[PDB]
Amino acid sequence: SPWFGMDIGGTLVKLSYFEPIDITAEEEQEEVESLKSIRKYLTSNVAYGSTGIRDVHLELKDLTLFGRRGNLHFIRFPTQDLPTFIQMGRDTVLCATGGGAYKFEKDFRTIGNLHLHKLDELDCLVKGLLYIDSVSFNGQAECYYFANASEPERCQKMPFNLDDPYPLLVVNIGSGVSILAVHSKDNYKRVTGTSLGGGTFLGLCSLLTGCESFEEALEMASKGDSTQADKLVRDIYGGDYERFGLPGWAVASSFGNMIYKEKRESVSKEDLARATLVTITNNIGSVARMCAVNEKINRVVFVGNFLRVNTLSMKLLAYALDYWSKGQLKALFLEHEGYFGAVGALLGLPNF
Amino acid sequence: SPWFGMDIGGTLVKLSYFEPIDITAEEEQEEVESLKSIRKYLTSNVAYGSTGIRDVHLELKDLTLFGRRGNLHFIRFPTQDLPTFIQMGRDTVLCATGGGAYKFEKDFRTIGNLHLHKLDELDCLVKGLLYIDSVSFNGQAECYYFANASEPERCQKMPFNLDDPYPLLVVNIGSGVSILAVHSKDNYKRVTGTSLGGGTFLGLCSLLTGCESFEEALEMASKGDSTQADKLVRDIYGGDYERFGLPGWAVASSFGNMIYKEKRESVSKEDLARATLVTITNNIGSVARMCAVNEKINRVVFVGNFLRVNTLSMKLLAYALDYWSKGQLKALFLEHEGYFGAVGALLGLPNF
Ligand SMILES: Nc1ncnc2c1ncn2[C@@H]1O[C@H](COP(=O)(O)OP(=O)(O)NP(=O)(O)O)[C@@H](O)[C@H]1O
Ligand SMILES: Nc1ncnc2c1ncn2[C@@H]1O[C@H](COP(=O)(O)OP(=O)(O)NP(=O)(O)O)[C@@H](O)[C@H]1O
Ligand SMILES: CCS(=O)(=O)Nc1ccc(CC(=O)N2CCN(c3ccc(Cl)nn3)CC2)cc1F
Ligand SMILES: CCS(=O)(=O)Nc1ccc(CC(=O)N2CCN(c3ccc(Cl)nn3)CC2)cc1F
Ligand SMILES: [Cl-]
Ligand SMILES: [Cl-]
Ligand SMILES: [Mg+2]
Ligand SMILES: [Mg+2]
Repeated sequence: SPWFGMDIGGTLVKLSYFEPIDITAEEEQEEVESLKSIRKYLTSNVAYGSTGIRDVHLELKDLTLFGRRGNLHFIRFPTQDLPTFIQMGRDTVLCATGGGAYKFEKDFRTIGNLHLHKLDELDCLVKGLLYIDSVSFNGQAECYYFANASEPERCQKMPFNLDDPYPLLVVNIGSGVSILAVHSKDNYKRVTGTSLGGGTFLGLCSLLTGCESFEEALEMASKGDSTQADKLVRDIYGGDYERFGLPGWAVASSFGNMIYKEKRESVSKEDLARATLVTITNNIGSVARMCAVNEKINRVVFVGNFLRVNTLSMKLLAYALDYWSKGQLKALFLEHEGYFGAVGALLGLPNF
Repeated sequence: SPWFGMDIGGTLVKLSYFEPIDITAEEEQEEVESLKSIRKYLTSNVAYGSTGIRDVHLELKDLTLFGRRGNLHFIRFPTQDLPTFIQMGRDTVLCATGGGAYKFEKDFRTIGNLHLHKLDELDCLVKGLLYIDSVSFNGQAECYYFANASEPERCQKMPFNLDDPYPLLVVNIGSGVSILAVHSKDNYKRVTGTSLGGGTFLGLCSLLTGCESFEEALEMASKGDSTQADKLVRDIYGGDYERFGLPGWAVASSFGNMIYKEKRESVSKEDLARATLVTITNNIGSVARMCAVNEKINRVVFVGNFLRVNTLSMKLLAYALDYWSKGQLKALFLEHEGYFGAVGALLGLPNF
């Protein structure tokens, strides 16, 4: 039986797979042809079907897991295509997490004698996060931040040490947002969440701009000017609102300039894409800061696939957190930001 | 000189006017014809020009202000039409607040010998709020709440006593949102704010539905089904997420179902209007609860014109606050919710 870990979310399925590379000549003969055909299929291809992708750059190599040396692979595909995934498998213990582990439980059991063990999506998130940072990213730091995030000529990616990670505020930006307070490896809680997450960005951008992919929405946003749609403090006061420390460039009302018909007719789709990104990202950063001040935690780490290949939101979260906290809070990011639930599920295999 | 109080916001201008009704026969002769023509113009009409409206139902009668008995009137018009207002006035001390008091200061001074005194929009908000509740709404309570807000067959408007209003969390929903912690009549602070306010609802709804007025957007929203656009917890888990107390009906991702092309093509404009309202209202309620728990305040009052003739957002704020706080927080509302800044400005007249 292959060693899998699966996080079936509302939007994407994340899969962690451990490829053994210490296979002996005796183990290779005892390897069932269906087991060997799966390993060759997953290691010989980087695209699976029309929608499966292996993030090769994130692969952890020569990892010692469960007493075996092997490579840890990271694979993703849309939850919409899970029926295809299950149908291929109908032609083994699966530790599955996320909402889809419960919603599609009966569908997984159509696979003969498959044992499905459901694990909680936030248990696996914490366990997977702490594990990846503990084994490092092939010798490099798993955690990083943007140094001098307020100065763009100095803003640069720098490693960050999490050798004692407690306390920690984890902001999981998926379809929605979950915010966790991690006080210990066995003591964490979900402080709150918001429904304004990555699905809101992709959903609104599809309605406003007709974009057909997450990557295309980011590409439109990078070319836009969000101030064409948002109403700023300087649009209301003529400048800064100095009494309450609000700079003139601060957004007073997201999409607030779209109450005027003349501005709706001159705004571009790139502007609306950028305004959607800024609106979602700013709100997430503000909620994270409020929870951090309440939980008395100064280290806030952002995970989830909304930040995948999304440097604009990361730098915006970095600048916003630092500016509005007066330097008291730090925005942290992880190289395997979308796969920690799938890793945590895989780590539950010995417990079964 | 007539007694005015003006709050020039990012979207609407709010005007409070004190009509003396204890005018003596001697004072009537000494009344300049321009002063008398203004009083007759404002008291004989409920619509001013094409965009001015007098909220007659909110008028306070037989109010003793500055040693005089009179009626307190409440008038509003779009900030976009302030040039018309100023031009009419060019054919008197004005206490003005809001962002427009600074942005349009030079425009007000085109009126001959007019003395403009700028006051802060949150000082006037606190002073105006405490004053109106202290003099009552013509004998009725200015403050009210929705009793049994979790049971729709029992949800009903009920008066609420604010005879000692401290501490108090004020949520000002205008173009954006400001959240204030009122510890005393001379001790209050702005804890935070969010750019997802009434301008976001009106701006997004105009882009998504082509609505041409705030009232038309509310009318579309009352006919829609927000679950056609939002992705729910039950869409991700197949039911409740019982481990973290998330019911199946809770919104997991606002507009999250709009990532699918087939659902974007079947959604109606009323559904998108309703989803925009629910999205803005839920986020405001969640931020209010987070600030209330942090500030250790259990009374949260919502003001601003986003809730004007908007019973859907009020009841949603009432149910959401009560449900997510497990009964610890109370959503409060005020009959003069949009005019407290204009009243507070008027009350600064003796200080000049
Ligand atoms: N290829 C992609 N397809 C769709 N969304 C993507 C893609 N790449 C990045 N994203 C973004 O990442 C978000 C989904 O992130 P993810 O962490 O996988 O959440 P999820 O687990 O699927 N949803 P949830 O059930 O709430 O956990 C999407 O809403 C997008 O904003
Ligand atoms: N007739 C209307 N026209 C426009 N908006 C309205 C109207 N009636 C209610 N509203 C809502 O009320 C909001 C404006 O409320 P308001 O409290 O007057 O804010 P503001 O002071 O003008 N903006 P701000 O500068 O941030 O204070 C609008 O964004 C709408 O959502
Ligand atoms: C968790 C994994 S998931 O798959 O189910 N996704 C998912 C689901 C829900 C949410 C939102 C959430 O947590 N909410 C609780 C707090 N809330 C409010 C609202 C009003 C008020 Cl006054 N107070 N609180 C908003 C809703 C985010 C998610 F990312
Ligand atoms: C005040 C009267 S106004 O006319 O100027 N209107 C007005 C103006 C601005 C705002 C928004 C606001 O207060 N913000 C400060 C807090 N913030 C963040 C963002 C990211 C992070 Cl990480 N942390 N905090 C978001 C912006 C609301 C308004 F209603
Ligand atoms: Cl199980
Ligand atoms: Cl002045
Ligand atoms: Mg997830
Ligand atoms: Mg205002």
